[PDB]
Amino acid sequence: APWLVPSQITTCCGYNPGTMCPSCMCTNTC
Ligand SMILES: *[C@H]1O[C@H](CO[C@H]2O[C@H](CO)[C@@H](O[C@@H]3O[C@@H](CO)[C@@H](O)[C@@H](O)[C@@H]3O)[C@H](O)[C@H]2NC(C)=O)[C@H](O)[C@H](O[C@@H]2O[C@H](CO)[C@H](O)[C@H](O)[C@H]2O[C@@H]2O[C@@H](CO)[C@@H](O)[C@@H](O)[C@@H]2O)[C@H]1NC(C)=O
Repeated sequence: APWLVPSQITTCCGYNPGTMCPSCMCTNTC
């Protein structure tokens, strides 16, 4: 089943593609 993946968008730390999060909130690296 073909999934429509997002574009060059970031996920919120690996969550849904509609949610975005910076690295500082994901791996605390900032
Ligand atoms: C963005 O791209 C998503 C899939 O992208 C992958 O493939 C493309 C090209 O094959 C890669 O590069 C993308 O395209 C190039 C040139 O066209 C550049 O613009 C890059 O910046 C761009 O990222 C891309 O990197 C690949 N991704 C990965 C992870 O490898 C989708 O096609 C996305 O489309 C949206 O998807 C969501 C759910 O995933 C919904 O289905 C949206 O409805 C859908 O787009 C909607 O329609 C669009 C055109 O009709 C547009 O109006 C959009 O705003 C709507 O939300 C796609 N999104 C956009 C904005 O292009």
